[PDB]
Amino acid sequence: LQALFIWAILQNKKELSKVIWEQTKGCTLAALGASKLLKTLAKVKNDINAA
Amino acid sequence: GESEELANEYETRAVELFTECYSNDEDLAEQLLVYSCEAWGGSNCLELAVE
Repeated sequence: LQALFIWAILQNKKELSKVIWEQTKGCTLAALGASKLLKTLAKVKNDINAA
Repeated sequence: GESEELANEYETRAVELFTECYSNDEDLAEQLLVYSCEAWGGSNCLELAVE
């Protein structure tokens, strides 16, 4: 489930992510790891809309 | 006073429309920034923003 949460969270799906977040066991670890991945991918300079 | 208020209204309108045009597509919005309207006032969108 954490792998599918990474799948949905990378794609910027933003609403499938919460539905699958509610099913997860390690909830706060999932929220912190997703926050870290997205704060990294917000630094990529091309396609600033996705950023 | 009326012309100052109407100036603020249209500059807000230009900013808000161009951020939509850039958010939906980048390449065509950069096409828009450089065009001269076949002598609107004989100038450019970016040049009128500067002047």
